[PDB]
Order: sequence, then C-alpha cells, then structure tokens
Amino acid sequence: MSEQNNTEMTFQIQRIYTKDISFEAPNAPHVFQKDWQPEVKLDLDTASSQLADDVYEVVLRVTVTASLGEETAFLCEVQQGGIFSIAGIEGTQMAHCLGAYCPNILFPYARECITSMVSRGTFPQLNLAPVNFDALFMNYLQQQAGEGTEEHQDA
Amino acid sequence: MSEQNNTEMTFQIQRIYTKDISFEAPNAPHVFQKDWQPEVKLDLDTASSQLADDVYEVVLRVTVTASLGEETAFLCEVQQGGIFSIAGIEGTQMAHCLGAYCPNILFPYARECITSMVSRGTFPQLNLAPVNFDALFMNYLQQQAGEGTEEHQDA
Amino acid sequence: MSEQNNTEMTFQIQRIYTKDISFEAPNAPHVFQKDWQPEVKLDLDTASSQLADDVYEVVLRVTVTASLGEETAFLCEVQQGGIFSIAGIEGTQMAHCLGAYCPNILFPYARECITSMVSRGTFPQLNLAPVNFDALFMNYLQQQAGEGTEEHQDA
Amino acid sequence: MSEQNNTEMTFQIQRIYTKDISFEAPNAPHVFQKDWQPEVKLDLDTASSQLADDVYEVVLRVTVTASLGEETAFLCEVQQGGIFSIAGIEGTQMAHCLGAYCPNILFPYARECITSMVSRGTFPQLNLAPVNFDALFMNYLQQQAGEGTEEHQDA
Amino acid sequence: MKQSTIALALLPLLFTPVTKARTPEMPVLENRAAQGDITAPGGARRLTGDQTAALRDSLSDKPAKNIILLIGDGMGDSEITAARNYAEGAGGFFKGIDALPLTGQYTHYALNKKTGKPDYVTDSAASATAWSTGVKTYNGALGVDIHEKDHPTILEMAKAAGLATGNVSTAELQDATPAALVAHVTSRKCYGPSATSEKCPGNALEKGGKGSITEQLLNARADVTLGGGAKTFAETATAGEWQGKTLREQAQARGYQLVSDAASLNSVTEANQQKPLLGLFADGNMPVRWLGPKATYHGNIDKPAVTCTPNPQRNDSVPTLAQMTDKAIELLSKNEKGFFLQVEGASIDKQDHAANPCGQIGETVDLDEAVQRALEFAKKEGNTLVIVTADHAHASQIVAPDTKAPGLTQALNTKDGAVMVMSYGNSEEDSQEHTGSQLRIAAYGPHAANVVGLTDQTDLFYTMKAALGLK
Repeated sequence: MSEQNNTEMTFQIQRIYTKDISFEAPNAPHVFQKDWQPEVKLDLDTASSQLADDVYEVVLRVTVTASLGEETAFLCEVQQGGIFSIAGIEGTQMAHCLGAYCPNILFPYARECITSMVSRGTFPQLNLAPVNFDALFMNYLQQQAGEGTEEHQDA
Repeated sequence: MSEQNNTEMTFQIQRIYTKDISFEAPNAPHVFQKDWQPEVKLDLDTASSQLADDVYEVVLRVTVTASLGEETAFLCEVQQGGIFSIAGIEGTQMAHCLGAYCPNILFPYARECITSMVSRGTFPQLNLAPVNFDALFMNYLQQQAGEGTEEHQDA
Repeated sequence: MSEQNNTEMTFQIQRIYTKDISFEAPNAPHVFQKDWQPEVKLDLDTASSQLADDVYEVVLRVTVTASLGEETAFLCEVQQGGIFSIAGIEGTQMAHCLGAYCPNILFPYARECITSMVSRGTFPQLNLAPVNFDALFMNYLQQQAGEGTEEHQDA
Repeated sequence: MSEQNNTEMTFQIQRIYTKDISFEAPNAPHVFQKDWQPEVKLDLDTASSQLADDVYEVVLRVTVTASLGEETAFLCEVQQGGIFSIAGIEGTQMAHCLGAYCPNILFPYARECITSMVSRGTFPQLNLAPVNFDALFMNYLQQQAGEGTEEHQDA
Repeated sequence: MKQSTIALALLPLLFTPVTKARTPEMPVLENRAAQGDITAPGGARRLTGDQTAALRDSLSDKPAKNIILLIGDGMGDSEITAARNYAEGAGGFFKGIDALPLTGQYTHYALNKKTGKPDYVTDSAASATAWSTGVKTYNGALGVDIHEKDHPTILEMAKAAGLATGNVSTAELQDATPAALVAHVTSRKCYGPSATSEKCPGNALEKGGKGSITEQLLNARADVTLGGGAKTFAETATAGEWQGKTLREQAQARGYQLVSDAASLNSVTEANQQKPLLGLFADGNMPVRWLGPKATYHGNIDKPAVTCTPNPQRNDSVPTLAQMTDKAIELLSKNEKGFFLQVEGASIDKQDHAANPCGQIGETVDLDEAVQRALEFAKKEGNTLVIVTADHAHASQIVAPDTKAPGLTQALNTKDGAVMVMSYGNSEEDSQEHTGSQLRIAAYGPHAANVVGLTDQTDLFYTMKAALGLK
C-alpha cells in the first residue's frame, strides 16, 4: 500500500480454514419426536486481523439458531477465516472483489462446517443457499460518485 | 434386523452424537509466527440423564486445549453424548457400566470428532491412545465372570 | 529400576485416515416415489500389511447398503486405515492391537464418513451400531499371556 | 410461482446432492513421507437421464487424479448430481443450459466435497481451481448425429 | 424468524482493515437539499438518511460478479441463460418442455477424452501443507510425548503462493452483462425479470421475535425472492482466462498418472515389498449386523426451501458512512490521484434523457407532498409506462469522456490520495461483544441422572495426564 509495485490492488488467497466453532444442542436427544426442517435464525458478523503489510485475515461469522416448533432444537456457529493479501483496491471494483470474488469460495466451507456440526449432532439435514453479497453492499456506497468533478477551489 | 442380540438383560447403544462442540483459535493466523512450545491441557467430565422408557444417556465431555501463556493456540471440546438402552441389571454393575465404561467407549467417538474439528481449523491431528475399561469392568466385577450376561461370540 | 532401553512391545499411533471412500445412489431422486423401507445390509472387510520398520497398517472397510429388493435406495463404502507403530513379536498380544483395538479405533472415523455421505446425498442420517471387537479376545484366554520375546531372556 | 408464468424461460434448482463419491489412496501411508501440494490433473466427465417431468437431472463427474513425486498420491471423484427444472427454451441451447450452466452451479460444492476427503486422507488441503467444461461439452453436442427421433423410453 | 429458513441475508459491514467502504456526501438524501429538521424537535432519527438515495433496488439484480483462481480455462456460452430458483414447490411439479433429450445423455462420445492424453485442461496451481502430531505413551496417559516437528526441509518454497498474475482483469473485458436498456440507469431490465423482489423482504420489519402461526413466517408463504442466478449469469462474456493450456503442456501433460508416471517399474516398493511377516484377519468370529431395531427412513428428512433473502435490515442498522475526518485530505499532496487507471464514462450517452424521473419545481415544498408520498406508492405499482429503449452512443462507454480529470484541482477526498491510514476505525475490540467470553448459555443446565446418581465432584477416579495434541 503506497504506489510502488501497486498499480491497482494487491490480491492473493494464501490460506482457507476455520477460526471458531460453537454447537449447543439443549434438545439434542428430544429431536426424535419432531421430524421436519426446524425454524432457522441467521445472524452474521465481521471479524478481521492484520498479519502484515497488505495482508489482512478476514473472517465471515455465520450464526445459526435452530428450533423445532417453539422449542430450540440446536445451536451452531462457524467462523470461516482465511489469510489474504487484500489492499490497494478502490472505486467500484472494491465491493466487486471482497463482496463477490472472496465470499463465493469461502461460503461452501462455512456452510459445510455448520452442516457437519448439525450432522454430528445427528439432526435433520440443514444446508444454506448461495446468496449474492456483491450488489447489496455495492448499492450502499453509490451516491453521485460517477461524476467526480468535485469543484472546491484548486487546492 | 430380526436377530436383536439382547442377552435377556443388555446394554445397547441406539445413537452416538456430539451434543456440544467448541473450537476457539484466536491465534489461528498467529500459529506460524509464534513459538512451537504449547502447553496441551486435557480435562475429563462425565454426566448422565434419562430420555425415555429404558432409553438413557451418558455424555463424555472431553476438553482439549493448547495455549502459550495468555494467547491460546486452539480449543477442542466435545460433549460426545450417547443414547444407551440400559436395563435388566442393577447396583454397582450399571453404576460403573454407564458411569465409567460408557464414557470410555464414547472416548474413540470423541477422539474422532476432536480430530476432525481441529483439522477444520487446519491445525495438526491428534489420534489419542486407547484404554481398556472392558477388561477393568469384568476384572473388578468378579474377574471369573458369569451371572451378568456379557456380550459374547462363540470365541 | 533402570529402564535403559527395554523395547518390550512398541505401542505408538502414527495417524488415522480414510484410505478409500465411496457413495452410490442410482435411485437417489427416485426415492421420493418408492416405499420408505430399505433393507439396510451391513458388511465389514479386513486387510493388514507392514509398511516400515515396526510400522504396520490395519484397514477395516465398512460397507452399508439400503435396498428393498431390486428397488435400491443407496450404497456407502469406506476403507478406513490406521497406522500404528507396533513390534517386539507380541503374538497373541498384538492380535488384540490390530484385530480388536484398531477395528474399534477406526470404527467412528469410517462411520462419520458414511453418516456424512448419506447427508451429502441429502438422505436421512444413519449411524452404525457398535461392535465389541476386543470383548471377544478379552473374555477368552491367551495361553502364554503375550510374551514379547525379550532379547536377553533375563534382564 | 409455477402458475402465473409469462413468455420467458423458467429455471429452478430443486435439489443439489452427491449421487456418487470416491476417494482412493492406494499408496496412502507410503506417500505421507511427501509433504507438499499434490500435482493434480483436473478431469471432468458427465452422465444423465430424464427421471422428471419438464425437469432433467445432470450429473457432473469432478475428478482429481493427484500425484506426489514418482508415485500416485490419491484418486478422487465426485458425481455431484442435481435436479434442475427448465422450460421456455428450444433447439440445442435448450438442453445445453443443463449441459453447461447447471453442473457449473454444482462445481464449487464438488470442490468442497473433494477438499474434505483429501484432508480426511491426511493429504495437504486441495482447493480445486474453477474451470468451464461448458466449452468442451458444447463441442460434443454438435459432434453427435445419432438422432433416435423419439426413443427415450428407457432413459 | 427471517423469511426462508435457508437464508444468509448479507453481513453487518464490509472488511474495515482493507479501507473505508463508503463514499462521502454533502447533500444528505436530497440533491436539491430542502433541509428542515422541524425546529426545536428533529422528528424521527433517520440516521440512515442518504441510504434510501443509495442506488435503490438491485438486490437480486446483478450488474456484476466474478470468481476465478490461478488457472481457469473458459469460454462464455451462446445460450445467455436467465436462471433463478424455486425449490420444493409442494404442489405441481413443473411445466413446459415435456421431453428433455440430450445429444448424448450418457457419455458415449465422452466429455473426458481419456486421461492418457491432454483432454483440454492439465495444469493446476495451488499450495498447502499436511500435519502429524505423533502421540506416544499408553499406560496412565494416552498421549504424553512432544513429537510432531521433525527438522524442517527446504520444501518451504515461499513463491508456492504466486501473487494472482492475471493482467487480463482491466484492458480486455469486464463483466458489464446488463449492457442494454435500464429503467433506472444501472440495473433493472436489459434481460430477465430483474430484481422483481415481491415487496421489501422485512419478514417482521426487524426481527419480530414471536408471531401468530407460521403462515406469515416462511412455512406457508415461500414464494422465493428470485435467487440462484436471479438476473442472468453465464451471459456472453470472457472471464479473461489468461492461463491457457494448449498442447505446449507436454512436459507435465505426457502422463504422470494412470501408469503412475515414467518411474512405473511394475510394483516398485509399495505392494508386497514393504511386508515381511503378519498373517491376521484370516477369519473373524465377530459379525456386525444390527444388534437392535433400526429405521433409516424414519424421518429427519424434509425439502429445504433454498432462497436468497437479503432483508433490508439484519439486526440493527449502524451509521455506515466515512466521509474525510482530516478534511485537508481533499487538498492532498504530490500524488495526482485523478488517473483511476481505466473506468467507463457512465452508461452509454443519449440512452436516458431523464424523462423517467424528470422531477418537479419544489422550491418551497409543504407537508402536502411529504404525506401524499406515503400514499403515492399505489401510482408507483404501474411502473415506468414509457419503456426506455436502448438508445446507443457514438462513443463506446470508456471513450465517452474526451478529456481526463486532472487531480489536485479535482480534490477527490475518497481516492488513493488519502492520509491518517483509516483514522483509527475499529480493530478486534468488539470481538468480546459478539457473545465472546460471557456465559451466555450452556444448554440450560444438568438434567441429572436416573438409573444412577453419579453426583461426585471428581469425574471418574483418573486424573489423566495431557500433552497429546499441540499446535
């Protein structure tokens, strides 16, 4: 992050892994009487850590709460982390990279890790659908930035 | 199928599963830059519960940890719960059968879960050694055996 | 007492892993419009071979079938392998380790692969029932106990 | 939905699942002396049949033929099948939507399935690079002059 | 709660250590800037404010995406498919093309042309490491030996993770798949049904907590919000590819597989060469079978209705805005900044005449317009009756501006010419607020025993020794 050997962005996938897991099944044995796809409550979070210059390790936390009727079935949560060199990028292509390119490769891993903790708790098969993050955040940073004439004075 | 063993009175596992899983790796991307000198903690916990008619549970909570001072490497804790249909027998037999023998038989399955969920963090594998509480149970009971209908092939 | 060396039967676990994995489901979509009653047939295959100096391999294949006649639901097969550093010429003692202990050590790892593969085919989960591999060799009698040779036959 | 449709192609992913899986490590404990990323050939084949009304199942054989040094590391393959609804399209492009786009959906999850089995075999983590088999099978469509007129009674 | 159980929504905020993921403003929401926070009261909080003017729509409507790695041979198909999703159904199966015959339903011509020769793709580019932790000790402790790290080899290559190296990702072809008529300027129409989006996917505004019956919350009304390739996807566009295979691969692409490799000496040192003694598993008197009653197809199976429900509000809408902070950051220094490599000059010129929005001369607007705007949504149901046609320009997008914008004078207080790094921002501080460290829940408590008591502070009578699994 300077100018020298930057050009435009600095991107590379270095490592994929899990940083954190949680699974609490209060009605783990009680599932036997209830056979259907449970109520699912999705919550997410943004955690990161800086490792080096331009090297940031960004984490997608996916919280899943499951309930068969008006009773909790199980609780599950994964933090799909990954070591990346991601900096220098700007403008439109910023949200297009870390909102489309990066989430679509990490999603099957967070998803499967959730589905694994569910399947280890020996519950009904629960797997999440591939959502499009790209445009959702791309819209939020759109405000008349297409024509950057600025017009303040000179300097 | 139609050859349900059931030696009149029998301990019969109908289900084995992870009721609770937990993984914490704060130093997951720091594991490489830190010293290869972790203090590996193990913790033993056992609890039992009734679920239904002759349908009983014993949970084995194995807690594996690796830490370097305040900075923890990883956490791997698995409440490997098991549904044991235990009946026909009583006294110190069932007391040590579900209290000592059942969590020991859950130990291979807890080992398995821990091995998988730590490897999901891209941390190294740990294939814990076996220990024989089957021999210990029969030994303490009378050693000579008999009366208690042991699960026994033609040998 | 002076241990000095005393290589009195070597016990050490190198690692556990899936050598071979398989899943088959020809009538995987066709399942929805059939009778939900498959004849769940179990199979266990056995293999063993020495790899290196005091390092032996033990493989236990598990194969689960689900078919109601010609109308087949699915199939799953996992050749679970485990490497154990064992030697000293243990005889009836090593006959426990590879022919009783190891089948029980590899049992959960093979089973998770099967329970995962049905959940990957998006089918109701199936956990294999426990087998008392060591209890057989345990209740019985080894005539010379084990006898690990001993180089000096003295001290 | 379904009813109240207009004059334009409709497409619905009904089910994504593994009809068949494989992971075969013949030189497994021998080749673990080699600690680096296995040299992978990316190998793709397909197969399918009509088992659905206005809906067709297409199966993507994602195949990984990996080698470490002067020996084979492992042989992995996943028949990731999917039930895809299609209508409002005609000619060769009609069925090429499921003969290109639909198994291209399946490919990120085929990668995930393989990656997990590689790590289950204690091999270095393998993340498959995305590739369009679209181009290849497109050629194979225009490289067929069988034409049964109807037939199709079997499959 | 949250409509469709099989969801994911989005994410609270983008990645902060990269940079500040929001453009600055000056006239919040209103370009005309009416500006009137009553007088003594301010009215509603409306902290989001400018967010309602931030594009609007384009949830399911994709103007762009990408996902490649170090290798990726590809060529965009001529079909131009508008995908979408609607799983389960729970009524009529499907309708349209009764017969679906492939040219080769089974691969008689084969997709793979046999691995023994280069089919099309051969080369792979990735890097990773295996693991061990070789435990030891049986008696007393089932693992106490510090054994894993043998003396590291020269294997550590560093360059094993090559830094992308695309080049194609700029001056060839970007996504731009809805390059046609758009009833908005950027997104809406062009091809497909667009982000139709049956009402704002609020579920129950924010969370809801507990509603009457499941008829409102997903289980009854499960008409999915497009999803699964909602706009187009697989539209005629080149990914850039770059790393192409060809026949030139022959060095590796000869065949280090199927015949093992060139070292195939017919059973080298793997089959029987490793084994001297051992002859167990000759027979086993322990069978498996099902020792008790079982039912595979008992239940625990259902059709998961797969949807892409973003929900405008996740848990709580935080102040997602980062302006300048320093202020004089606009003035910048020797950096230039005005040259943003390569960018399109908006949509094609002459396309939109601004007839669809137009506006009105609201010099001094009264509460009449403010209240009726809540009621006017009924008028908006009718859509732009005037269908904006694809009216093309003489200059193709990127060449639509003749002169470039020179920096300094164009202050551009949101570009590479920035200072103070990120102005503190936020680190791993709130990580504890994410249900971290606190005893929030532990199932509920001990359910206690039945057949036994098992109530003893010492779990078993073995203080088992650790050192069995290191980092």
